[PDB]
Amino acid sequence: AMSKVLVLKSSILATSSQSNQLADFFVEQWQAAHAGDQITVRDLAAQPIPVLDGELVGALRPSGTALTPRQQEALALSDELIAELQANDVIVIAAPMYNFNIPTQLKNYFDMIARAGVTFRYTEKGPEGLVTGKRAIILTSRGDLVVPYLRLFLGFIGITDVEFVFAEGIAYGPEVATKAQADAKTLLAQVVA
Amino acid sequence: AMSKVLVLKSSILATSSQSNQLADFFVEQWQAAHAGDQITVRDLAAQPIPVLDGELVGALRPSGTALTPRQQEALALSDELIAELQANDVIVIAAPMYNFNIPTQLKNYFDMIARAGVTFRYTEKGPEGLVTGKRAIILTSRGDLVVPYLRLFLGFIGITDVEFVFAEGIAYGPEVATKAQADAKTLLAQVVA
Ligand SMILES: Cc1cc2nc3c(=O)[nH]c(=O)nc-3n(C[C@H](O)[C@H](O)[C@H](O)COP(=O)(O)O)c2cc1C
Ligand SMILES: Cc1cc2nc3c(=O)[nH]c(=O)nc-3n(C[C@H](O)[C@H](O)[C@H](O)COP(=O)(O)O)c2cc1C
Ligand SMILES: Cc1cc2nc3c(=O)[nH]c(=O)nc-3n(C[C@H](O)[C@H](O)[C@H](O)COP(=O)(O)O)c2cc1C
Ligand SMILES: Cc1cc2nc3c(=O)[nH]c(=O)nc-3n(C[C@H](O)[C@H](O)[C@H](O)COP(=O)(O)O)c2cc1C
Repeated sequence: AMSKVLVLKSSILATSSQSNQLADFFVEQWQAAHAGDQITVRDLAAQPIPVLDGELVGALRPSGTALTPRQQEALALSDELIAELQANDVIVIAAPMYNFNIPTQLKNYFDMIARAGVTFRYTEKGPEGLVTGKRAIILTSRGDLVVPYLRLFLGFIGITDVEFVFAEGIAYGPEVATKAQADAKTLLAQVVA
Repeated sequence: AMSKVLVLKSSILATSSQSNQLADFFVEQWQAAHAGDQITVRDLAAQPIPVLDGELVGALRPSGTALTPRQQEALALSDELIAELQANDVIVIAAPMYNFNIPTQLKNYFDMIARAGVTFRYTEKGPEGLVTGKRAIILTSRGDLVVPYLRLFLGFIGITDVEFVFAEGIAYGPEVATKAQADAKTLLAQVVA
């Protein structure tokens, strides 16, 4: 019981995903280096988060009105995702670049967790994040506005320890066995240690 | 028949939307200044575009396989949206900032229109955009990584004439009648003329 680690997968390419392969290598390496740690994984493609629309945005703010079933479900989901984030110490986010942005799968997660009065709040001296004491490790790809955006968003909710890892080709495609794993060990050595 | 104008709305706040109010003022002003022009409007919240997932990404690339009904529907939708874009000369995009990104409503549109071999293609000298001869006017808000992202994405598909307008408070909220409209006339004067 040294750290609780939450891994967020967002790729839409399932098991052939480069970033999912990297996330799995990360998990293996973390387990080996930190035997007592509790790792959990949320796959945002396998269990999609709904799109923030007019109906759902109303569910996420204080109202006091009766809510539709889908509103109730979104509010409960948001609460669950936020509790999950707060319960973990290390947040590993697999965020491949899709059309110069993050995957929508991850964006929908962000739109559920960014809630005023819950994960940030306004004070007399500006906004402050309420998700404190976290370490975030971002597994991404490069070719880049996604990186400063991730730093800004995570910072806004209180996460300033944000560490980016760029898959410089590791686990790209067809590869003799053992090779991607070894290359990933080299890549992830810094963040795992 | 001087220009064909396509307006894309993406706000989730419906008629109370600042950016929808601005888009409507834009339409009124454009109509007045360019009586012969054909304007059409696509509201990406009122008619949502599906999320790009594993199933839909497969529908958008050449395969030659049988496709699921939702894949067929996404391919047809993508084709329709792309034909619409190509058929218009002036593309007006209302893109308010939501959690430091564009609305998902607009992002899903982008994920349907960004297709290799259709709206861009690779050549021996790098990628080139295939949506040529367009003028894009972006109606947005400021507090900013959304702006360079929009320029990059639109540029990638071939649109280099990209003009940003920042609603410096215009049509924010409760307002005596006629005022937002007058302020919008001042704001939009440059892009309309
Ligand atoms: C729909 C789609 C869009 C993509 N867009 C970009 C892009 O804009 N820039 C880029 O460098 N790579 C892009 N890629 C490649 C991925 O970012 C690359 O595979 C990444 O390292 C891992 O993606 P994956 O984990 O989903 O396989 C795209 C891939 C897909 C499927
Ligand atoms: C003995 C041997 C067996 C290989 N078997 C495979 C294979 O089964 N499938 C595959 O995709 N690549 C295979 N490769 C290719 C490697 O995965 C890789 O593409 C290449 O050897 C890496 O060379 P590099 O480190 O200089 O980039 C094999 C390579 C060697 C030397
Ligand atoms: C869910 C949501 C998230 C928002 N996030 C931001 C933000 O990150 N930065 C900002 O300046 N304004 C933000 N806004 C305010 C809108 O960008 C502002 O109202 C914009 O000018 C027009 O939005 P609208 O057309 O949807 O009303 C947000 C509004 C909503 C509803
Ligand atoms: C005669 C008069 C009537 C107004 N009626 C309304 C109103 O019905 N509803 C409203 O929200 N604001 C109303 N306002 C306020 C204006 O919309 C606006 O908030 C303010 O007058 C703008 O002042 P400014 O240009 O210095 O910012 C009214 C203002 C005046 C002078």
